[PDB]
Amino acid sequence: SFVPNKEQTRTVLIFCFHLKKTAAESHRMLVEAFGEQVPTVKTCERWFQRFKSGDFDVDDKEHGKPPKRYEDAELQALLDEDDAQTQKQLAEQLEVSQQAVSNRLREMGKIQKVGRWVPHELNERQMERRKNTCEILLSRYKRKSFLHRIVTGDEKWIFFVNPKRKKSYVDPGQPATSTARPNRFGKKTMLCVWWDQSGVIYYELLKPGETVNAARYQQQLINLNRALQRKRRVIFLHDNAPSHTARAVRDTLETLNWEVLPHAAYSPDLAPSDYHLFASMGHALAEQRFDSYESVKKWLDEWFAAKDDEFYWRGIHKLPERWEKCVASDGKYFE
Amino acid sequence: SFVPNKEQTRTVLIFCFHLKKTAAESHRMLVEAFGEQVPTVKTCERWFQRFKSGDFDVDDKEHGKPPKRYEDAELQALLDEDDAQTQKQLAEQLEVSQQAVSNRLREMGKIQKVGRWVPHELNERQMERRKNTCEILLSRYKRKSFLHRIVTGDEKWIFFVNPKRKKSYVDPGQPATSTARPNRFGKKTMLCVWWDQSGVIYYELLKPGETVNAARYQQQLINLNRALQRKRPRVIFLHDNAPSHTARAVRDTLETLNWEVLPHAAYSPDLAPSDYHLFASMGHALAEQRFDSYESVKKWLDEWFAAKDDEFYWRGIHKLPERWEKCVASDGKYFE
DNA sequence: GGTGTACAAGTATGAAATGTCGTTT
DNA sequence: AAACGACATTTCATACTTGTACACCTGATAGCAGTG
DNA sequence: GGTGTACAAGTATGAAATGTCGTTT
DNA sequence: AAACGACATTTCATACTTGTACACCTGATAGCAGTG
DNA sequence: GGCCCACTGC
DNA sequence: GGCCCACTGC
Ligand SMILES: [Mg+2]
Ligand SMILES: [Mg+2]
Repeated sequence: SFVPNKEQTRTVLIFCFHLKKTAAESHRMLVEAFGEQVPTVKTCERWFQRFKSGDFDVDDKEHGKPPKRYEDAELQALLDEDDAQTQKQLAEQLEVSQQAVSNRLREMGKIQKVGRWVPHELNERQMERRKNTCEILLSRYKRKSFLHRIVTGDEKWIFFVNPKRKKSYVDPGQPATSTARPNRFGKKTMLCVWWDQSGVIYYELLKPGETVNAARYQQQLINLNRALQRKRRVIFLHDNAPSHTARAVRDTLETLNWEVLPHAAYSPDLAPSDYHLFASMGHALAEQRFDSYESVKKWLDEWFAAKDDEFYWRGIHKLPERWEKCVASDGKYFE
Repeated sequence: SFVPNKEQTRTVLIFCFHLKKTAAESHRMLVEAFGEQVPTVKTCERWFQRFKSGDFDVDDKEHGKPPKRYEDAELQALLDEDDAQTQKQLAEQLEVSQQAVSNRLREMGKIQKVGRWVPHELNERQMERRKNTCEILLSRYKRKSFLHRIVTGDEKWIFFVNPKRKKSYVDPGQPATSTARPNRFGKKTMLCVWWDQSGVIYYELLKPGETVNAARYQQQLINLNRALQRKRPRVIFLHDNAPSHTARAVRDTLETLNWEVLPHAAYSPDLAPSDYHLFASMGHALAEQRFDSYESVKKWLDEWFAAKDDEFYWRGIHKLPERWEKCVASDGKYFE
């Protein structure tokens, strides 16, 4: 009460062949073993031909199949036109189903990736405006590194709670751990902070209802210089905010005698405070909660000092790497 | 020419056995065929034992293997404690590697899902406050459906651009189509809109710098009644507990019109038809939409309301008591 | 509330594998 | 006997189809301060 | 760059499979 | 001869390991209007 | 003197 | 008859 499959049967024909048996001889032995279920003599005679040309492959040669409605490169053509396109959209153009393409994208090497966020929709001018700033700063950097003289800063919000969506490992069809959504008008503090390649220099922490006026910003610049003179020419870089563009402050920047660096609009990607310093903070801020304003300050103090010096230096000195990219992108958002 | 593998060799022993051959006879035939590469007589004798107990499995019985460091349910225990946990965190508790767990989660049925967002962190009171509203409305619905008499509305923002992140199909290591982030202070319009199970009734479209005061909201309620009287036949009003809505000023106007206000708990957009149904549908139709002007918005709305079935609006209103039951089953909590 | 992707099971394709039977070696 | 040639008949991976599970979306809380 | 998940290639486990050789049927 | 028993020897899926590719995160644009 | 109104970038 | 709270929910 054993029935052999196709493969096992063909192996036995290899065996008989190597035993110098004749085609029909073998067939009679197959029946002596397995009864009448086995193949005709004619197929035994055929396999013997294949063995006489040393083809001991037991698997079938690949059978007929329906021809393809479209080809791999006919789909590839559509992805080069437009990377981000729904499977039903592609399917309509190829005149096949959604499910059809689903497979072919995995028969090809493809995967789904998510569209990276960028700060702004740029003008044709805004680009070349950006491209020039970078170009001109690269010229000057090559003549001499002035990055050891750079002091920068920017202002940024810090919420007392920073919820993030959880990710649960659970059987399919089960729900995940839901999270309670952040109050866009919950408790928060504007952090004004300026820093050298050495470390942080000085910073303030504004309670909401203390707006940033040019009048405030100067007062911060004085207390900045106070700190800078006792903690350490100077080269200033900061975003083109209206408190920063204030004529009031541009006088104060001459009086201090700090050279303002040229900076194009909408370039937080070229603002060390933004791309490096605050970015690091973003991770350390996840799922954090604070009682009070001194709970924030206390956390900051520990967290700044906890970093290397090599940290701060690194983010400042990454500038000219980025300036080159910016120039290579004709002013566009590189990366 | 040809050397046979383990499986092919064992098949031939099945063949010899069925040919009533002796163990050692078969072995001699194996060598006659394939030369001296084949197994000993002793293994042939063994396989014959297995065939005598009808075991014609050719694959090995599964070999020895290193014993498990932890068991499936020892990991399962940790996921019941805390669904959302990183592989390195679990790995530390089991005293195994991250990569180890990666596998065992797929050896088990598991997958990673994202934590659904909910409107608010609720109090113990806020829950039962909500649970009662639902409970009391279910009592009344059972006595008679009053949902054909319901007129509800809410206010919501509409941005002139609504960017969404693209998703690219591309070889691994290639970038995806990046897309430019929305300006939180770009052009926008507050949409104030009220609607019956029939369709939309009336709506206004505020330019920013026209705040919603109780004084405005009454003016909208009048123009609402103006519009409503030019359609239909009592009325039952439902709207979110905003301060313009809670205004004593407006609560007088709601008696004067003689519209019964429905009780509604705080922080329940999940029990607000305008929110969960009407606006939600709009959210999709608003993706990657751009507008020139305010009439561009109105024009799009007009087409888009009328384009819907009646069956649409009705559905969302009548889905209420389904949700009230869930709310009660959750002891007031956010039934996802 | 609506959309997008993948798994499942059904269905044609069509050349390779198989079977039938008079003829050749 | 044993193999063959020419014909009809059948097998099965393939490249699609329609039906459908289910992950994840969607709705949920209004800016400022400069300059001209 | 920081974190989290999955794909490599190397390495032990250990019982099932194999081999050797005097002994039993 | 053929099969066996008792012993030494070897095979291989398995359940881990460390090394590493790479997807996706992170930073970027300040509320209102009631009531007591 | 004042206020407004329309750009500008954070 | 005017304005600054600390609450509140969208
Ligand atoms: Mg800034
Ligand atoms: Mg509302």
